[PDB]
Amino acid sequence: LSEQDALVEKIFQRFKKTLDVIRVRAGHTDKNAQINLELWNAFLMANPLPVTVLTDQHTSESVSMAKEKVSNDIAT
Amino acid sequence: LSEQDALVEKIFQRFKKTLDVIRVRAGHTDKNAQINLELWNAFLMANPLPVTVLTDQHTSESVSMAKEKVSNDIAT
Amino acid sequence: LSEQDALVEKIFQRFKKTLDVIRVRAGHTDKNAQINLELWNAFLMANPLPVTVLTDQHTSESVSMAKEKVSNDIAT
Amino acid sequence: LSEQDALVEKIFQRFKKTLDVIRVRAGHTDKNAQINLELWNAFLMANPLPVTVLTDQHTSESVSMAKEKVSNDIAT
Repeated sequence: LSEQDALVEKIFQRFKKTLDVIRVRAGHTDKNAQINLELWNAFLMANPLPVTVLTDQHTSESVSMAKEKVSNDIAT
Repeated sequence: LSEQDALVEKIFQRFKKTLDVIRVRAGHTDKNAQINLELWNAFLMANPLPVTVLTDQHTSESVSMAKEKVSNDIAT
Repeated sequence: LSEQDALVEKIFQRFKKTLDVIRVRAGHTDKNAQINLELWNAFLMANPLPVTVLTDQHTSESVSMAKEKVSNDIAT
Repeated sequence: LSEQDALVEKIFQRFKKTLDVIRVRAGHTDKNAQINLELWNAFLMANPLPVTVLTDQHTSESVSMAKEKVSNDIAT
Protein backbone atom coordinates (compact mmCIF):
# COMPACT_ATOMS: atom_id res chain seq x y z
CA LEU A 1 0.00 0.00 0.00
CA SER A 2 1.03 3.64 -0.33
CA GLU A 3 2.13 5.37 2.86
CA GLN A 4 -1.06 7.41 3.04
CA ASP A 5 -3.32 4.44 2.31
CA ALA A 6 -1.48 2.43 4.97
CA LEU A 7 -2.34 5.21 7.45
CA VAL A 8 -5.96 5.34 6.29
CA GLU A 9 -6.27 1.60 6.66
CA LYS A 10 -4.68 1.62 10.14
CA ILE A 11 -7.13 4.30 11.32
CA PHE A 12 -10.13 2.51 9.82
CA GLN A 13 -9.29 -0.92 11.22
CA ARG A 14 -9.66 0.47 14.73
CA PHE A 15 -13.45 0.66 14.22
CA LYS A 16 -14.48 -0.82 10.83
CA LYS A 17 -15.93 -3.95 12.45
CA THR A 18 -17.59 -1.92 15.19
CA LEU A 19 -19.50 0.08 12.58
CA ASP A 20 -20.35 -3.13 10.69
CA VAL A 21 -21.84 -4.62 13.87
CA ILE A 22 -23.85 -1.46 14.56
CA ARG A 23 -25.18 -1.38 10.99
CA VAL A 24 -26.20 -5.05 11.17
CA ARG A 25 -27.87 -4.66 14.56
CA ALA A 26 -29.77 -1.56 13.40
CA GLY A 27 -31.04 -3.56 10.43
CA HIS A 28 -32.29 -6.31 12.76
CA THR A 29 -34.17 -3.94 15.02
CA ASP A 30 -35.49 -1.99 12.03
CA LYS A 31 -36.88 -5.31 10.75
CA ASN A 32 -38.32 -6.24 14.16
CA ALA A 33 -39.92 -2.81 14.56
CA GLN A 34 -41.65 -3.31 11.17
CA ILE A 35 -42.92 -6.75 12.25
CA ASN A 36 -44.15 -5.23 15.49
CA LEU A 37 -46.25 -2.68 13.58
CA GLU A 38 -47.76 -5.41 11.36
CA LEU A 39 -48.80 -7.35 14.48
CA TRP A 40 -50.46 -4.29 15.99
CA ASN A 41 -52.29 -3.84 12.68
CA ALA A 42 -53.55 -7.44 12.57
CA PHE A 43 -54.45 -7.41 16.28
CA LEU A 44 -56.35 -4.12 16.05
CA MET A 45 -58.13 -5.14 12.88
CA ALA A 46 -59.36 -8.25 14.71
CA ASN A 47 -60.05 -6.31 17.94
CA PRO A 48 -60.95 -2.79 16.84
CA LEU A 49 -61.07 0.28 19.12
CA PRO A 50 -64.34 2.30 19.32
CA VAL A 51 -62.19 5.42 19.64
CA THR A 52 -58.43 5.79 19.13
CA VAL A 53 -57.05 8.04 21.89
CA LEU A 54 -53.51 9.27 21.18
CA THR A 55 -51.18 10.75 23.79
CA ASP A 56 -51.70 14.31 22.57
CA GLN A 57 -55.36 13.92 23.60
CA HIS A 58 -54.98 11.84 26.78
CA THR A 59 -52.12 9.72 28.13
CA SER A 60 -53.28 6.52 29.78
CA GLU A 61 -52.27 6.37 33.42
CA SER A 62 -50.60 3.00 32.65
CA VAL A 63 -48.40 4.64 29.99
CA SER A 64 -47.61 7.52 32.32
CA MET A 65 -46.60 5.13 35.11
CA ALA A 66 -44.42 3.09 32.76
CA LYS A 67 -42.69 6.23 31.50
CA GLU A 68 -41.98 7.42 35.04
CA LYS A 69 -40.65 4.02 36.10
CA VAL A 70 -38.28 3.80 33.13
CA SER A 71 -37.24 7.46 33.53
CA ASN A 72 -36.25 6.70 37.13
CA ASP A 73 -34.49 3.48 36.05
CA ILE A 74 -32.32 5.38 33.59
CA ALA A 75 -31.54 8.00 36.22
CA THR A 76 -30.40 5.16 38.52
CA LEU B 1 4.16 4.49 20.46
CA SER B 2 5.36 5.19 16.93
CA GLU B 3 4.53 8.62 15.54
CA GLN B 4 1.89 7.22 13.20
CA ASP B 5 0.32 5.02 15.88
CA ALA B 6 0.23 8.01 18.23
CA LEU B 7 -1.75 9.87 15.55
CA VAL B 8 -4.07 6.91 14.98
CA GLU B 9 -4.71 6.63 18.69
CA LYS B 10 -5.37 10.38 19.06
CA ILE B 11 -7.93 10.28 16.23
CA PHE B 12 -9.63 7.16 17.61
CA GLN B 13 -9.88 8.40 21.19
CA ARG B 14 -12.11 11.23 20.01
CA PHE B 15 -14.93 8.72 19.41
CA LYS B 16 -13.93 5.20 20.55
CA LYS B 17 -16.18 5.36 23.62
CA THR B 18 -19.01 6.92 21.62
CA LEU B 19 -19.01 3.92 19.27
CA ASP B 20 -18.78 1.54 22.25
CA VAL B 21 -21.88 3.15 23.79
CA ILE B 22 -23.78 2.94 20.50
CA ARG B 23 -22.85 -0.72 20.05
CA VAL B 24 -23.96 -1.55 23.60
CA ARG B 25 -27.24 0.34 23.27
CA ALA B 26 -28.00 -1.33 19.93
CA GLY B 27 -27.46 -4.70 21.60
CA HIS B 28 -29.92 -3.79 24.35
CA THR B 29 -32.64 -2.73 21.96
CA ASP B 30 -31.95 -5.70 19.70
CA LYS B 31 -32.52 -7.90 22.77
CA ASN B 32 -35.68 -6.01 23.78
CA ALA B 33 -37.06 -6.20 20.24
CA GLN B 34 -36.59 -10.01 20.34
CA ILE B 35 -38.40 -10.21 23.69
CA ASN B 36 -41.18 -8.07 22.28
CA LEU B 37 -41.71 -10.53 19.41
CA GLU B 38 -41.82 -13.50 21.82
CA LEU B 39 -44.53 -11.74 23.86
CA TRP B 40 -46.61 -11.08 20.75
CA ASN B 41 -46.22 -14.78 19.91
CA ALA B 42 -47.36 -15.97 23.34
CA PHE B 43 -50.20 -13.43 23.47
CA LEU B 44 -51.48 -14.31 20.00
CA MET B 45 -51.21 -18.03 20.63
CA ALA B 46 -53.39 -17.55 23.71
CA ASN B 47 -55.71 -15.07 21.93
CA PRO B 48 -55.66 -16.09 18.27
CA LEU B 49 -56.92 -13.94 15.37
CA PRO B 50 -59.63 -15.38 13.05
CA VAL B 51 -57.90 -13.57 10.19
CA THR B 52 -54.50 -11.84 10.16
CA VAL B 53 -54.83 -8.56 8.25
CA LEU B 54 -51.46 -7.02 7.33
CA THR B 55 -50.94 -3.41 6.26
CA ASP B 56 -50.53 -4.31 2.60
CA GLN B 57 -54.14 -5.55 2.69
CA HIS B 58 -55.72 -2.96 5.00
CA THR B 59 -54.23 -0.49 7.48
CA SER B 60 -56.26 -0.14 10.65
CA GLU B 61 -57.50 3.40 11.14
CA SER B 62 -55.84 3.33 14.60
CA VAL B 63 -52.45 2.56 13.01
CA SER B 64 -52.99 5.24 10.40
CA MET B 65 -53.85 7.83 13.05
CA ALA B 66 -50.81 6.89 15.14
CA LYS B 67 -48.53 7.17 12.11
CA GLU B 68 -49.91 10.61 11.23
CA LYS B 69 -49.56 11.85 14.81
CA VAL B 70 -45.94 10.71 15.06
CA SER B 71 -45.15 12.02 11.57
CA ASN B 72 -46.40 15.45 12.66
CA ASP B 73 -44.49 15.19 15.96
CA ILE B 74 -41.22 14.59 14.12
CA ALA B 75 -41.96 17.48 11.77
CA THR B 76 -42.45 19.70 14.86
CA LEU C 1 -7.97 19.63 -2.69
CA SER C 2 -5.12 20.41 -0.30
CA GLU C 3 -2.93 17.48 0.71
CA GLN C 4 -4.39 17.38 4.21
CA ASP C 5 -7.98 17.68 2.99
CA ALA C 6 -7.33 14.90 0.48
CA LEU C 7 -6.24 12.71 3.41
CA VAL C 8 -9.26 13.71 5.50
CA GLU C 9 -11.57 12.91 2.62
CA LYS C 10 -9.91 9.53 1.97
CA ILE C 11 -10.30 8.55 5.63
CA PHE C 12 -13.93 9.71 5.77
CA GLN C 13 -15.01 7.98 2.56
CA ARG C 14 -14.19 4.63 4.15
CA PHE C 15 -17.25 4.98 6.42
CA LYS C 16 -19.26 8.13 5.56
CA LYS C 17 -22.04 6.12 3.92
CA THR C 18 -22.00 3.55 6.70
CA LEU C 19 -22.72 6.28 9.26
CA ASP C 20 -25.40 7.76 6.98
CA VAL C 21 -27.14 4.37 6.81
CA ILE C 22 -26.97 3.95 10.59
CA ARG C 23 -28.36 7.44 11.17
CA VAL C 24 -31.24 6.81 8.75
CA ARG C 25 -32.06 3.41 10.24
CA ALA C 26 -32.00 4.82 13.79
CA GLY C 27 -34.46 7.49 12.66
CA HIS C 28 -36.80 4.81 11.27
CA THR C 29 -36.79 2.75 14.43
CA ASP C 30 -37.08 5.88 16.58
CA LYS C 31 -40.22 6.72 14.56
CA ASN C 32 -41.59 3.16 14.83
CA ALA C 33 -40.94 3.08 18.58
CA GLN C 34 -42.98 6.31 18.93
CA ILE C 35 -45.84 4.80 16.90
CA ASN C 36 -45.68 1.69 19.06
CA LEU C 37 -46.17 3.78 22.21
CA GLU C 38 -49.16 5.62 20.68
CA LEU C 39 -50.80 2.25 19.88
CA TRP C 40 -50.30 1.02 23.44
CA ASN C 41 -51.88 4.28 24.62
CA ALA C 42 -54.94 3.93 22.38
CA PHE C 43 -55.30 0.21 23.16
CA LEU C 44 -55.04 0.72 26.91
CA MET C 45 -57.40 3.67 26.88
CA ALA C 46 -59.96 1.45 25.14
CA ASN C 47 -59.13 -1.57 27.34
CA PRO C 48 -58.00 -0.13 30.67
CA LEU C 49 -56.16 -2.06 33.41
CA PRO C 50 -57.70 -2.18 36.93
CA VAL C 51 -54.15 -2.05 38.29
CA THR C 52 -50.90 -1.34 36.43
CA VAL C 53 -48.24 -3.76 37.68
CA LEU C 54 -44.71 -2.77 36.65
CA THR C 55 -41.69 -5.08 36.71
CA ASP C 56 -40.26 -3.50 39.85
CA GLN C 57 -43.38 -4.74 41.67
CA HIS C 58 -43.92 -8.11 39.96
CA THR C 59 -42.61 -9.55 36.69
CA SER C 60 -45.19 -11.59 34.82
CA GLU C 61 -44.08 -15.18 34.37
CA SER C 62 -44.67 -14.72 30.61
CA VAL C 63 -42.21 -11.79 30.53
CA SER C 64 -39.72 -13.76 32.60
CA MET C 65 -39.94 -16.75 30.25
CA ALA C 66 -39.53 -14.54 27.18
CA LYS C 67 -36.47 -12.86 28.70
CA GLU C 68 -34.87 -16.22 29.52
CA LYS C 69 -35.57 -17.58 26.03
CA VAL C 70 -34.04 -14.56 24.32
CA SER C 71 -31.10 -14.50 26.76
CA ASN C 72 -30.35 -18.11 25.81
CA ASP C 73 -30.81 -17.32 22.10
CA ILE C 74 -28.21 -14.56 22.27
CA ALA C 75 -25.84 -16.85 24.15
CA THR C 76 -26.26 -19.40 21.32
CA LEU D 1 -3.81 24.12 17.78
CA SER D 2 -0.79 21.96 16.96
CA GLU D 3 -0.53 20.74 13.38
CA GLN D 4 -1.44 17.19 14.36
CA ASP D 5 -4.35 18.26 16.56
CA ALA D 6 -5.62 20.48 13.74
CA LEU D 7 -5.65 17.38 11.52
CA VAL D 8 -7.37 15.28 14.18
CA GLU D 9 -10.01 17.95 14.65
CA LYS D 10 -10.59 18.29 10.89
CA ILE D 11 -11.10 14.53 10.54
CA PHE D 12 -13.42 14.36 13.56
CA GLN D 13 -15.60 17.30 12.54
CA ARG D 14 -16.64 15.39 9.43
CA PHE D 15 -18.74 13.04 11.60
CA LYS D 16 -18.71 14.15 15.28
CA LYS D 17 -22.29 15.43 15.09
CA THR D 18 -23.42 12.38 13.13
CA LEU D 19 -22.23 10.11 15.95
CA ASP D 20 -23.83 12.43 18.54
CA VAL D 21 -27.18 12.14 16.73
CA ILE D 22 -26.90 8.35 16.53
CA ARG D 23 -26.04 8.10 20.23
CA VAL D 24 -29.00 10.30 21.18
CA ARG D 25 -31.42 8.40 18.95
CA ALA D 26 -30.24 5.04 20.32
CA GLY D 27 -30.88 6.34 23.83
CA HIS D 28 -34.43 7.33 22.86
CA THR D 29 -35.27 3.96 21.37
CA ASP D 30 -33.55 2.16 24.25
CA LYS D 31 -35.85 4.12 26.58
CA ASN D 32 -38.94 3.39 24.45
CA ALA D 33 -38.08 -0.31 24.27
CA GLN D 34 -37.92 -0.39 28.10
CA ILE D 35 -41.32 1.33 28.34
CA ASN D 36 -42.71 -1.15 25.85
CA LEU D 37 -41.63 -4.07 28.04
CA GLU D 38 -43.22 -2.48 31.15
CA LEU D 39 -46.53 -2.13 29.26
CA TRP D 40 -46.45 -5.78 28.20
CA ASN D 41 -45.82 -6.66 31.85
CA ALA D 42 -48.75 -4.61 33.15
CA PHE D 43 -51.05 -5.81 30.34
CA LEU D 44 -50.18 -9.47 30.86
CA MET D 45 -50.47 -9.22 34.62
CA ALA D 46 -53.99 -7.85 34.14
CA ASN D 47 -54.78 -10.33 31.33
CA PRO D 48 -52.71 -13.43 32.10
CA LEU D 49 -52.01 -16.28 29.65
CA PRO D 50 -52.99 -19.86 30.66
CA VAL D 51 -49.86 -21.04 28.84
CA THR D 52 -46.97 -18.97 27.46
CA VAL D 53 -46.01 -20.36 24.04
CA LEU D 54 -42.65 -19.06 22.79
CA THR D 55 -41.46 -19.25 19.19
CA ASP D 56 -39.09 -22.12 19.88
CA GLN D 57 -42.16 -24.21 20.76
CA HIS D 58 -44.66 -22.91 18.18
CA THR D 59 -44.72 -19.76 16.04
CA SER D 60 -48.18 -18.25 15.70
CA GLU D 61 -49.31 -18.15 12.09
CA SER D 62 -49.91 -14.39 12.56
CA VAL D 63 -46.26 -13.88 13.56
CA SER D 64 -45.10 -16.04 10.67
CA MET D 65 -47.19 -14.05 8.19
CA ALA D 66 -45.92 -10.74 9.57
CA LYS D 67 -42.32 -11.93 9.31
CA GLU D 68 -42.79 -13.03 5.70
CA LYS D 69 -44.48 -9.76 4.74
CA VAL D 70 -41.70 -7.65 6.25
CA SER D 71 -39.01 -9.94 4.79
CA ASN D 72 -40.51 -9.36 1.34
CA ASP D 73 -40.81 -5.61 2.00
CA ILE D 74 -37.11 -5.36 2.80
CA ALA D 75 -36.25 -7.38 -0.29
CA THR D 76 -38.31 -4.86 -2.34
